[PDB]
Amino acid sequence: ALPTIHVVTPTYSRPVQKAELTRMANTLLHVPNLHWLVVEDAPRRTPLTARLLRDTGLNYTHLHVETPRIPRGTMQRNLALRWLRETFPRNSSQPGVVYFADDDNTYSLELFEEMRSTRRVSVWPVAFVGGLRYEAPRVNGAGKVVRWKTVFDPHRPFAIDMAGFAVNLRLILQRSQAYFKLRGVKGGYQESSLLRELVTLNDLEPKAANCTKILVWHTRTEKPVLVNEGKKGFTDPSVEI
Amino acid sequence: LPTIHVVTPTYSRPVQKAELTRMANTLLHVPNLHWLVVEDAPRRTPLTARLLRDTGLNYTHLHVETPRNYKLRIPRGTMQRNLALRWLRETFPRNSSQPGVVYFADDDNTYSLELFEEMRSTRRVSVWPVAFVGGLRYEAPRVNGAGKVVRWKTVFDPHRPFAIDMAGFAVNLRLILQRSQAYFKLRGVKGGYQESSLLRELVTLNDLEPKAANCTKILVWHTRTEKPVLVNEGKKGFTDPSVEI
Ligand SMILES: O=c1ccn([C@@H]2O[C@H](COP(=O)(O)OP(=O)(O)O)[C@@H](O)[C@H]2O)c(=O)[nH]1
Ligand SMILES: O=c1ccn([C@@H]2O[C@H](COP(=O)(O)OP(=O)(O)O)[C@@H](O)[C@H]2O)c(=O)[nH]1
Ligand SMILES: [Mn+2]
Ligand SMILES: [Mn+2]
Repeated sequence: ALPTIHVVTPTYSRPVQKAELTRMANTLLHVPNLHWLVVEDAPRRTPLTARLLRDTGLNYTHLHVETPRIPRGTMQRNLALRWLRETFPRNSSQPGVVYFADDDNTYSLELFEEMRSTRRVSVWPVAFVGGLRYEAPRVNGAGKVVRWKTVFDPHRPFAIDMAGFAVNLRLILQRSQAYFKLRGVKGGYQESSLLRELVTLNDLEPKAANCTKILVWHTRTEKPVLVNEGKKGFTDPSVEI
Repeated sequence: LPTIHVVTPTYSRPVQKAELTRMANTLLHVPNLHWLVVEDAPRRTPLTARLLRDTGLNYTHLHVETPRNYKLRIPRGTMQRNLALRWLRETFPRNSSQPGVVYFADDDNTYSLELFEEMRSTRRVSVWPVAFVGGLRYEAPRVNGAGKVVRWKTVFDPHRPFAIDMAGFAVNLRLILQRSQAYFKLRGVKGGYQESSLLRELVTLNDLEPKAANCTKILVWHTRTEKPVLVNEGKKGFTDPSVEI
């Protein structure tokens, strides 16, 4: 009966990739009824990702689509959306929640417990976004979302980061043609390009104690210095990192 | 199943809670693990106190402040790791005869679950490859056909006593208790020699135990977290300072 959380994670090949997927998987391993939809930004599925997913024992679906200034991960998230629509019928009976989780963010276990009951669309505060310690939806005493507490373009339809919301799968299946915009995308308007088609502000479900707590962090990982590898390479290229 | 005492120095800064959260999420999977968190602060912070309590992990919350003066050549977390070493020696009798292993795990590295099982059986000192250190994709101990470490595959000072990162070795607890005077060198330390300063007083190259498929696999990564941009907070602040992040 517990709704399935479909975690959509775009990823790509770069030094820290395996490390990111490892600590993310270590977090996800704690979450019951979780389906990890990993979409690689590559011409084909890589063995590094295939083996890592296989070895976790997690329930996953491994897809891939290569990106030919559109937001990072867009075509990959869109592929996941189309995959969901091709896999689950509009008015199916298998309850689900969809969450777009980038591979470098930090997620608390409480975050998933909060989003699991999503009826339409849920929202919550996200740390380290918009040049602030955290952005958060503005909720009134009645528990309704009435605005957004941000500095960067506070009046966007939905001034919230990708990691700050989840959508009941039913809405995704019903609005079969709703995808993230990649063409005319404005600064920080991609989230709105999708949400605007799915739900209205007043129907949002505020989580994290009426959006007063931070349960997810927009952490970024520093690029490793590989200067000592030289032009010829020092370490064994066949050793996976 | 020997207890793994994970020594983790930590300090207050924006990404701290997130770092401890994703590290805790990994550690929660490891059985018989004792998390020795040592805060670089004058007193135990409520943030860390609450987080540790809520994880459900077996832990000991300690603290020692690295003199402000010292932060203005002393490696980060040095006094904190030494505090843990002293705590272990004051808690476990020299001849404790109690199975245990000590591992110094910084709060920003990435750790695989397999890593802990590799180090759990350590009899003296075990070593393994570590990604993203020494300006390389990874540094790895070099082993001979006899199964002994005979050197180190590194570009930076590969001929030092122990050319290895803090995340690349673990020490048998009994050895720590036996060599009661062995601590990390506080200051003066030539860059990249801190690990050797301790290890040289604990073991010889020949007594090292190579792990991670005879040092051919990467099970731990020296990842670093970017500093969050808080420019929009302004001088007087924008967000509520009471909200814990
Ligand atoms: O060429 C690229 C760059 C990023 N990504 C992924 O898309 C998301 C975008 O995040 P990243 O650039 O961290 O985003 P930022 O934190 O810069 O907003 C992450 O899951 C990445 O792994 C991708 O698929 N292809
Ligand atoms: O004033 C400080 C700076 C760092 N640390 C901790 O000591 C270790 C040192 O790591 P950090 O500088 O990342 O080390 P680096 O990756 O630079 O080697 C980490 O566990 C930190 O949380 C600390 O206790 N106090
Ligand atoms: Mn990111
Ligand atoms: Mn570090």
